[PDB]
Amino acid sequence: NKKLRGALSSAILSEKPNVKWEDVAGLEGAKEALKEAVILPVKFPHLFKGNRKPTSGILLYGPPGTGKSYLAKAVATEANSTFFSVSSSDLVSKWMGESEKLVKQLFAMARENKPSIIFIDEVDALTGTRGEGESEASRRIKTELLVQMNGVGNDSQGVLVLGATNIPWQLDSAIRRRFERRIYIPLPDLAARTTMFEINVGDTPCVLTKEDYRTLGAMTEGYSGSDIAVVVKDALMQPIRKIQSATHFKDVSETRKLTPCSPGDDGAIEMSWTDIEADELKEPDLTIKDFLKAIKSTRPTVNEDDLLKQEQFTRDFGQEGN
Amino acid sequence: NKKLRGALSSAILSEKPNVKWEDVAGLEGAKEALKEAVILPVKFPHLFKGNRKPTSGILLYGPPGTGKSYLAKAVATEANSTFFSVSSSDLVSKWMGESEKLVKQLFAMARENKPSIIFIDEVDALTGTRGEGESEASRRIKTELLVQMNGVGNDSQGVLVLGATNIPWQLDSAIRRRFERRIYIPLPDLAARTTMFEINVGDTPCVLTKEDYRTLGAMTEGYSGSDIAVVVKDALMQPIRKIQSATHFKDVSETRKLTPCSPGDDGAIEMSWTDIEADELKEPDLTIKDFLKAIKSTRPTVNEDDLLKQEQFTRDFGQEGN
Amino acid sequence: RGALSSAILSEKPNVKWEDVAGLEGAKEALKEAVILPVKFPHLFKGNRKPTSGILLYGPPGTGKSYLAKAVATEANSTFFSVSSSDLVSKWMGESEKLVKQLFAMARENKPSIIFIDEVDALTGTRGEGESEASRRIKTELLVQMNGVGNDSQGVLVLGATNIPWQLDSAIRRRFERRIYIPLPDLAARTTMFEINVGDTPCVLTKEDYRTLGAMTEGYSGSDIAVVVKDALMQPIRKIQSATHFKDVSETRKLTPCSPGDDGAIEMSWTDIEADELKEPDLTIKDFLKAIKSTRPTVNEDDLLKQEQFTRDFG
Amino acid sequence: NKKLRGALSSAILSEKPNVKWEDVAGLEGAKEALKEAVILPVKFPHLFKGNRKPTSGILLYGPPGTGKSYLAKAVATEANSTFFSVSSSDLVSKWMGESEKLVKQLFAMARENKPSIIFIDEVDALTGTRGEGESEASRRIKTELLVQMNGVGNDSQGVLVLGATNIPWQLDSAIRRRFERRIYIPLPDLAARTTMFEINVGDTPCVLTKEDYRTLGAMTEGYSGSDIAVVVKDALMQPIRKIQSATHFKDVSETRKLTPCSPGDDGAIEMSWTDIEADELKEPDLTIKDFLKAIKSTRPTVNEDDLLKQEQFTRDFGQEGN
Amino acid sequence: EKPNVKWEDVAGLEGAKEALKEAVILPVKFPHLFKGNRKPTSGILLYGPPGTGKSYLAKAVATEANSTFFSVSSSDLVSKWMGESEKLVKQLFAMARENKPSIIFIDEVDALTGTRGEGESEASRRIKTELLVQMNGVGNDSQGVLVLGATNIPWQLDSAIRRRFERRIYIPLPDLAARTTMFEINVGDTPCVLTKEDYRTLGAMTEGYSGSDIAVVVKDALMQPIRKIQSATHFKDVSETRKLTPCSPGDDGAIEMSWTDIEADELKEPDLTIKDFLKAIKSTRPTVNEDDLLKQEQFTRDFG
Amino acid sequence: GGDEIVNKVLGGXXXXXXXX
Ligand SMILES: Nc1ncnc2c1ncn2[C@@H]1O[C@H](COP(=O)(O)OP(=O)(O)O)[C@@H](O)[C@H]1O
Ligand SMILES: Nc1ncnc2c1ncn2[C@@H]1O[C@H](COP(=O)(O)OP(=O)(O)O)[C@@H](O)[C@H]1O
Ligand SMILES: Nc1ncnc2c1ncn2[C@@H]1O[C@H](COP(=O)(O)OP(=O)(O)O)[C@@H](O)[C@H]1O
Ligand SMILES: Nc1ncnc2c1ncn2[C@@H]1O[C@H](COP(=O)(O)OP(=O)(O)O)[C@@H](O)[C@H]1O
Ligand SMILES: Nc1ncnc2c1ncn2[C@@H]1O[C@H](COP(=O)(O)OP(=O)(O)O)[C@@H](O)[C@H]1O
Ligand code: BEF
Ligand code: BEF
Ligand code: BEF
Ligand SMILES: [Mg+2]
Ligand SMILES: [Mg+2]
Ligand SMILES: [Mg+2]
Ligand SMILES: [Mg+2]
Repeated sequence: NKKLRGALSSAILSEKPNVKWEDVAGLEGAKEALKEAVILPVKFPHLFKGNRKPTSGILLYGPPGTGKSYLAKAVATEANSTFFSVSSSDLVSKWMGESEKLVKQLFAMARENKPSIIFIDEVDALTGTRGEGESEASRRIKTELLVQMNGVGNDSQGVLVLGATNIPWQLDSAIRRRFERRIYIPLPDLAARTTMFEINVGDTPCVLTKEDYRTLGAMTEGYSGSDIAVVVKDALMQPIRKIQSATHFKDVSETRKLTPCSPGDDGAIEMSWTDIEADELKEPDLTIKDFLKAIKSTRPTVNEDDLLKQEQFTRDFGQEGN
Repeated sequence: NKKLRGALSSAILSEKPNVKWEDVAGLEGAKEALKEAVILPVKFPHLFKGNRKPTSGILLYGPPGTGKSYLAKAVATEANSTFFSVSSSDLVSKWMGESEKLVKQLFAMARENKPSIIFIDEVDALTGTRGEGESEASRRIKTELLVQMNGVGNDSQGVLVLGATNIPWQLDSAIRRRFERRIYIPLPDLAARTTMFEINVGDTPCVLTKEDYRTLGAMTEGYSGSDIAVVVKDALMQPIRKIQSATHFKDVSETRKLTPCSPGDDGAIEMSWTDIEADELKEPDLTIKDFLKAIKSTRPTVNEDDLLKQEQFTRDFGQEGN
Repeated sequence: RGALSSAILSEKPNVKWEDVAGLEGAKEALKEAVILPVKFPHLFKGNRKPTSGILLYGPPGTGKSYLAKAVATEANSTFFSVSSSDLVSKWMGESEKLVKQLFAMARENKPSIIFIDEVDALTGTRGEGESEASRRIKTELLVQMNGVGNDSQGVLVLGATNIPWQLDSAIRRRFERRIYIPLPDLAARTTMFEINVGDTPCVLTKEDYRTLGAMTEGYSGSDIAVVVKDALMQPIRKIQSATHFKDVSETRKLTPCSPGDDGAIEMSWTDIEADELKEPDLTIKDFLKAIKSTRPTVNEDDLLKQEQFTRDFG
Repeated sequence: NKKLRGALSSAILSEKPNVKWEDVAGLEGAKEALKEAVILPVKFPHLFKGNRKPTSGILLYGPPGTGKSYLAKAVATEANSTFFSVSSSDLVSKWMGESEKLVKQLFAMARENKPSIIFIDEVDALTGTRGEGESEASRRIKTELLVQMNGVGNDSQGVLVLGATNIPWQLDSAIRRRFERRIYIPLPDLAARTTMFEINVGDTPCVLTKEDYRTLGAMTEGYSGSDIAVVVKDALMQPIRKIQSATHFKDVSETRKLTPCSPGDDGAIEMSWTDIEADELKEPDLTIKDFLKAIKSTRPTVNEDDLLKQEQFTRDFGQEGN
Repeated sequence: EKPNVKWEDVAGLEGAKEALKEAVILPVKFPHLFKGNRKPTSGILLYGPPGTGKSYLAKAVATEANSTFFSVSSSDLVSKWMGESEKLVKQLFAMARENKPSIIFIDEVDALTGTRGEGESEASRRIKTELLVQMNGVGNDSQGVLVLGATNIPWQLDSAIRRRFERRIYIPLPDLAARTTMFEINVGDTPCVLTKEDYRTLGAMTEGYSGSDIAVVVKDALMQPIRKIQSATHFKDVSETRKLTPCSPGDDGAIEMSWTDIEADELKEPDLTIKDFLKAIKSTRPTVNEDDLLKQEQFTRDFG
Repeated sequence: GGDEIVNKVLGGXXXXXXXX
């Protein structure tokens, strides 16, 4: 009992990753559902009494790289609860009949520290429809999860089981019954892409305007959030490449801030950037040409049949999460 | 020898979940079989004398989320006897021989505290037809389960072995021989769905009538009991979204019982609901539109192939549970 | 040591030889093997040696443990009903010491008889199983089943197995007598219904028992027992359907009748005290309803695998 | 704890194999990307402050024998950081639930020694798109990798997951999303062939010139770097074959610098190389004939349809290394 | 593990013999040569039809190199546990680099893997990739350790494995002088009346056979005199203190008896002749197919 | 000896009882 608790004490994250609700762009239905099921019972507990009960499990599914773990980070930031983040390495053990007591002690600690939120990333690994998997450990861990979620002699009140998987049709039917709200996280639209561009650029000194952001959001068709993050990263990395290829420097304006230009200009001090010491550099401003170069350089990730399978699972057993 | 009983004493629940026979919507044959299994041998002991013996095992099976754990809770509430709620985490041990000594001590405690009820949820985890699974755990646990169920020198008289599983065809043939009552719990019909809506709505002030509940039960075609519970939960949470995403409140009829309405009325005061303190709260009552929106949002979970597998199992070795 | 005080039973469950319906060859083989070395001890000496190993197999729920209970009743001998729970320990070496002291106590308590239910729990065919708790226990049972010269007088090992093809070939060859327990035939079905009804009052005749046994096509003993249990429980359900009670004849013995009769006292059933409820009698319709309700618990794959096993090792 | 660290301590290499950036021919874009992503956060950490972050994973794919592991050796040489060289035999274990703990301990050991590089060679052997492979190994190892790369409560800052594969189209979509830069390593051109010849000739005495190397690089079109290395080794072993397969010898000119000759010359002494002692052997000089004989002797290994599949994957989700 | 087969005990295979001879003898005898860019061969593939002296040549290199040897097979590096059939290869290369320089002999490399096409994908990919990383890798620095691979089917290998193997040497069918030399080394020190022209006619007759076939027909021709000694009656006392020799039933003093009453060290064993070898070659049939030679021709044609 | 602890392995299960 105490050894399992000492092994599971490294699962409660005490880092609190600073991702707020305004950092996530789009996904209004998932935002509203997570907002009620996290904020409302711990802020206004007098409403949920009698016939009204909060949501006991939310499943987030979709294509890879859409913001499921980002929404989980936002929940862990704005939850003000003991956020439990487990995976398939904290529950599975080597001994016989010791992987089930781990899940039992995990849910016991979650009930002892209520209100608590359990986030199981990649639930598809633990639950495999119990058809032909490895019998003892697989079927026992599936039945132990099914017992500890609702069961008979448990009465899980106050806890929340968040799921985040990329392939949801490999989930067990009883586990899909336990996840009472299947929220589909789709590829973002134009306003969400423009908001992600404005968030990822942020406080960087740049000459980009609303029309430039609108043209970028219209240009990145079919892209995802990680693709937008890496094209913003490449567009931010490109001024350092211009500083690397910066023959014929030009000191413009305070305390000798050097700036590259065309070869041969006013004050064309032809040197390199190696001998220039720090705390005096001036990087060039960001234009739309660097972002167009990053868009032409970096390709999208997801294809157009996995989206068909996700839409098929949504129209079969899920709801639209905007 | 006493540490085994100290570990097994945590399987006897004492919380008594208040689920009565009127809470269960439908399943009259299963309720009558459970009544003649548990209520009769304690209330009328002068009938089961001689060659007349009570039932010594009942297997509840069906689609996921139909009410097997709910009938187990109702039996634990209205049984007035000792209720054993064990699983795969309370029988499998790390050592050698303890995995069978725990089952032997469990059945010894059940025979010492007669009349007692053993409820094993998800019996398919322990009984895996002993053809390909793990040799030690599978063979020893299954043979000890058979010996403790009937055996030769045990004489299990007065105990009841309840079992609830979603996969009845993956049971061992000897275990299926032991379970002398195969009761199929199906998806609820129209009258069961209407009574389940009447139970789950409760004493919430609504404008719904019996014809409205009948149209709701006719609308939910193929839903399960958990699906009815979550559409009731969504329709009950709908006035919270109505009082959240609306302005221009209006005092109706009482210390300012203000209610959201259309923008522009006799006193459409534009303010926020967060500034409104408690007990001056007049939320809008439930209608059929909120339940129609909950039906349109939430999708059924159970497919139409597992129903064919359960139908094949009924026509092979099963009764009907109405 | 003293932990083997639960392997022997002192209850002696009253199951006589007449209660076991059918199984005449297995019954007479067990009868001679448990009686004739005690009846005529001069008959077994030297060449004409008694049976030292009896194995029973077949479909699940056919009467193997029932025949073991009948042997323990009508044997007048020390019954060692032990399984794999009292043979394996947490330590090393004690799993062999348990079998050693078990056979020592069985030899000290001669004449005795050892019944191992579900012998396949000890024979995992040692593919990649647990070494110290499988292979050493199997070799210890093999060298303690070497009493063809040691235990000529004394112990006798039994065996009941639902799945006998997953058995170790060494102990299969050591078990010299392997009797196949089949599904019961029509005469065994009729006398099993007669035994399971017993002293309960009924209107069922020999033709009714014969057509019941003809209706039960492919049923087993436990299925016949639960059909008899359902037919016994049906008059309690008819009393529970309480409508228009009617007194018959001593000291107000009530009985429910059809709605609308002579003297139909419309009342409840729980308001009346005990020992004055004349219950209805067993017809054939409640038996037919129990037949339509209860399904056969055996399939065809187990039957063809049993046929393959008996045609391979008959 | 101690067992996992004692097993994973052997994955760290401290031998530092001396392969400089000049020892690799061509691959300018891959050289620039690896150069910035390994050099710039170590050399100038003040350039990446806040909004700008370095690359957190680079995939090096292409045909087999193109210099992927050689480029990884160059990074391990001039990285000046901790290098983790893991493979399939160091992560996959025999016990149940041991490989995931090994991956977690590997990333936890790499996070304690920031900055660190993890070179998972042959990622195709550990990623099999989670479609039909082995359930336990596939799902649990890939799930632990996907959680341990970025996750929620990990914060992988200062690590780099270098991956080198030959069949990148058989990788998971989530893993392709994890690897940010998928750099194509194509077949070398004429300039890279001449540069490989100029760095593979070394400092051995030869009469080959710049136009000789240009004609050789024109003749070895359709080959790869391993083929250029083996024809260089074969042309280097051809004078030793001329040493061994010769009977008539000749002593020309300092302290018996003896060489083979034709049968019949000035001092055609017939002896053996076993009779030839040390510090008196002179090898024949190199020419274009030995290199042409080696080129005609060894056949290429790369086919012509997997190049089309690599070009298809490059046009789909790939960069250009050049 | 040390055999006793020198260079002269192998008949034929001149190119493979000289290639292995230089590649395993030139560094260990002349250390003043391999300096700078001169590196020895770090892989040799010996393919061809089965039974053509591949393991015999491997034992010859194991003898004449005077270095440590490792003669594992395909079944030794295949386990049933998950992830245990690669730690064996890692420990193999670790104990090879512990006793450098060393020679590693791996038999049936086509049967070690399954070219990751249709078989077990997890085990096949992990075995193949761990073999490749242990062959070159990054921090594995294999210098002095020679990987000597032999196989019977070379066209079912991987492109990366055939890239890792530097010299793909083909072992062809034996020739006339190779067959006569194999007969001369297989007949041994038995008393024989055979001549060089008899060996030449025998080798002209057995064209298309293999080395194992030549070995078993020599064993048959050596066992046929002691077979005809036992399976005969009506012996004959020829000439010196009861020298008995079998003959036809009915001759000049055909003594009908068995071999039990014949005294020891006086039974005249008949010398083996040409007709025993003719009976052996007329009984024994060739084993190889015809399309495998076309596959070897194609494999040499694009990987010569 | 001491106690005997049951462990679990992987195939492609069993009980490799690694005691203390
Ligand atoms: N919907 C989104 N809103 C805001 N940022 C997003 C969104 N989707 C992706 N991103 C950005 O891209 C990154 C990728 O999202 P992440 O949480 O890693 O997704 P995943 O659940 O696939 O692991 C985020 O950390 C964030 O920086
Ligand atoms: N037949 C039913 N009658 C009443 N409530 C039901 C019924 N089926 C489901 N429910 C409701 O939905 C929940 C899910 O049923 P539950 O007992 O958990 O089923 P299971 O045995 O599949 O786990 C119940 O706890 C109850 O709140
Ligand atoms: N020959 C029989 N005579 C009477 N009842 C029988 C017979 N065979 C089976 N039964 C019934 O079926 C049950 C099966 O026998 P039991 O000893 O409980 O188990 P098993 O046959 O599986 O060892 C008996 O207890 C009895 O109720
Ligand atoms: N561009 C190059 N420059 C120098 N050497 C190269 C180059 N490309 C390939 N090689 C040589 O080819 C061999 C193959 O290298 P490696 O990256 O291990 O191939 P792979 O990883 O595809 O098996 C190396 O030994 C290396 O010396
Ligand atoms: N070319 C050869 N020279 C000498 N002996 C040979 C030759 N070919 C076959 N043999 C003999 O045949 C026997 C069987 O050969 P074997 O080693 O099984 O072939 P492989 O190595 O192809 O498996 C060996 O003992 C060997 O002595
Ligand atoms: F959708 Be992410 F890759 F979890
Ligand atoms: F999900 Be339930 F137990 F059918
Ligand atoms: F055939 Be029984 F279940 F022993
Ligand atoms: Mg995620
Ligand atoms: Mg249930
Ligand atoms: Mg039995
Ligand atoms: Mg490589």
